[PDB]
Amino acid sequence: RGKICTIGIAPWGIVENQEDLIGRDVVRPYQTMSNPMSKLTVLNSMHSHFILA
Amino acid sequence: SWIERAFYKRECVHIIPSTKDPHRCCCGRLIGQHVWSISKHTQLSPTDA
Amino acid sequence: LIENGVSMHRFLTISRLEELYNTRHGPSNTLYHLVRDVKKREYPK
Repeated sequence: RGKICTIGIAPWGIVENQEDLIGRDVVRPYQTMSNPMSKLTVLNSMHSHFILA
Repeated sequence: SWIERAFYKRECVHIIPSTKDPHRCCCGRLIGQHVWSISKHTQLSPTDA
Repeated sequence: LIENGVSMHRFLTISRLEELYNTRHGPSNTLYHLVRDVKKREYPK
């Protein structure tokens, strides 16, 4: 039943599809697909907060 | 608003040590695909992501 | 396919939802009866 606070702390220089990750305080569209071509890796979908830096 | 006028980020301009790739600067992207201070010379700027 | 993440945003185009309506296969639909009643009342083949 829970809604669990599961904050992950990532880098910004590693989050995949950084061009898809541009914008400021908008509810921003994320295709949750991970393309295996770029060595940059996505954020986990099942966590609830992210501290990419 | 209190989020927007607070947080800070960093960005790339420097003397371009080539090392491995001439296209790669110290940041590490392609030659036309670019857009601490020691050997990378990254600065401070406001966040955008 | 949505569990993989074929987003219903990006799949759906104007031409796509044309093709989804315009398809005449699969199971039965009463579309044929009703849309002919639509164009008969609206535009009196």
